[PDB]
Amino acid sequence: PVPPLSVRPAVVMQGSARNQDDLTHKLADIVKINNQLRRNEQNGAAAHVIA
Amino acid sequence: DAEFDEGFKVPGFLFKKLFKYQQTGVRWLWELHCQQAGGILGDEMGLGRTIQIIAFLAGLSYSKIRRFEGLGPTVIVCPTTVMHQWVKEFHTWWPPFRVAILHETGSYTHKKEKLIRDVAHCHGILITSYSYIRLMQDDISRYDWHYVILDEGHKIRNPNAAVTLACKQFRTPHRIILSGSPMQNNLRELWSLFDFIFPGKLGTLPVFMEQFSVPITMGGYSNASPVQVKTAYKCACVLRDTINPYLLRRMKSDVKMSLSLPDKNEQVLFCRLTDEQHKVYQNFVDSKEVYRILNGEMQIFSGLIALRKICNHPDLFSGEEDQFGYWKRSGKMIVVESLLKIWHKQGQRVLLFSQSRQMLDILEVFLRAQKYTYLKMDGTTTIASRQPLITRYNEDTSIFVFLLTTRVGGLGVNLTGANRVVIYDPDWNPSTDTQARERAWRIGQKKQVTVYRLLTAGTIEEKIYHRQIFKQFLTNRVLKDPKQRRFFKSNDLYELFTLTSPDPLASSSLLAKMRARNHL
DNA sequence: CGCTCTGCTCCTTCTCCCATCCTCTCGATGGCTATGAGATCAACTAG
DNA sequence: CTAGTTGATCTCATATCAGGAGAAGGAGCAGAGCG
Repeated sequence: PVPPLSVRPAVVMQGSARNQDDLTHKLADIVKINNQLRRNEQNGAAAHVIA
Repeated sequence: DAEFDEGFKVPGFLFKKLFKYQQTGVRWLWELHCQQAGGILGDEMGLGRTIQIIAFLAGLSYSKIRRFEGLGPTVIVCPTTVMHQWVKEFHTWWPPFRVAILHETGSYTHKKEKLIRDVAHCHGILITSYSYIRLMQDDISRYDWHYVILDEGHKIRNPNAAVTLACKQFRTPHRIILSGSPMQNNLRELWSLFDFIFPGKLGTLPVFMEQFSVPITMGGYSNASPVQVKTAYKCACVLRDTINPYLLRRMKSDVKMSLSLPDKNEQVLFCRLTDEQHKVYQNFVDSKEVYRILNGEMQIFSGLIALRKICNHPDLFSGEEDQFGYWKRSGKMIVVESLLKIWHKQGQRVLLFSQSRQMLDILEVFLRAQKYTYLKMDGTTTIASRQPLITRYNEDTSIFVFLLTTRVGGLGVNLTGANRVVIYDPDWNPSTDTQARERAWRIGQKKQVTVYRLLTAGTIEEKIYHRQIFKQFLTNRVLKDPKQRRFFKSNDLYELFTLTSPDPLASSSLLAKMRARNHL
């Protein structure tokens, strides 16, 4: 379960740079590796790579 | 008539029109039909893969082989350019079949599903495109097709594309691929093609990679240990043996004496980057963006696009008589000017290809700037105007040069009218430029043709050239012969951002064969 | 007479917790993740 | 009606040290039935 935006608000700094929450960065890592694992299982990858 | 094993009689007049190799093909296709297996017609383009299908299906219908009384409803999936070409071909080489086109152009002018039903009931030959296959996997895969020919079937080379899955939803065993190059980048493409034609032969995709792609690839690298070279050699031979029955690949050397093609040439020209071109390239390689890409902070593709553009023309930045797309601003355009000058003086028809589409526009405005009468043909040119454009260019010699994007420019069009071919822009895919250059040197090309590959020395394009060479060697190692020489020129790393301009078997035959393979 | 099934010890992980509230300053970090060709389709635009 | 044009809009392709306390598990082992 990925929480809503209220639990991880993207606070705007003095300028326009929108800083993301720690939860959002972590979910970014999770989605990155999840997509990476999904393609590695779908396409050519070694068993140790998938592991 | 000509007669084969069980009941296959193909009409004699039709047979006599064929060549010896095309006759072999027809026999091969029928043997597959007997096995109920599929195959890849990997004949080199211009040999006429389509003619063989016409003959075989004609013979099958005529023989009335016994669910189906001869030839049932069948679907042809071919690239959008060539649909009417196939219709024309069926119509001439065998009028009796009904060949319905499934397209916006089409000829039906009602709902399409009615047409699908009509063909599936009256047993026609439904031609369609890969898109309409992707978009009506539901409708189309409800009608017990008898044959599922895919022309230029390499488009199914991605096992996960939607079109691939849609094509692999068809149920009949009589699946055929007509693909001049059934392997273009790596064997994953091969597995995909075999999994359409013959779903189990090469195993699952993971297992295929594990067992074949990894070893065969590792044997190509320059630094590979000899042990690994020999594992690659073994695996490559196993693969050829596995795929031998189901791939009929006649190159244009085992038929040349029996077919009499003209001379072919493959010159390469290492173009030199002009001053402004050099400056923009030298700056952008030194730019922070390239440095960040080297650090892996974002996608590499952006950098590669930028570099290719720079080498292709300074269209990163535009600089009277210095308007956008000015020839003198970029060296390759200077070379093209000289070549088209000499060739126009030779009264010769040229065929200029470009991987890009907007660059095809800059080439177009150039050819306006010159007095060269051209005809341009890319993805934006209407499909209905496509085959008539090809026919027009082939019928008269008034049209001198023929701008082409390689993606529609390749893929089954016949362009025998042109004589000289120049590949202006490299690709990461060797097959693209190969089919491009092969548009001319086909059956019916009654005049000599030479191929010029224009390349920028020391820039990205040379490294892309190295990529497509390494790919070509990998394809050769598994299609033409596994004794390929190792690609020693480069280590093929991410240092391609630099500018370095010039200046019964009786169980002893078996065991002997086994010992041979396992000695490697 | 060896096999089991306790159940005691001892260690060893292993986890958790560490007053309230309030004021100020100061330093760091605060990113996109790209491109283009071809095909469909539906909107107009002209004929 | 019919080509032609034009946006979207999709798909596909390209690359490599001054903590402490308590609770849970495991291991070793004495010993007691017991078959």
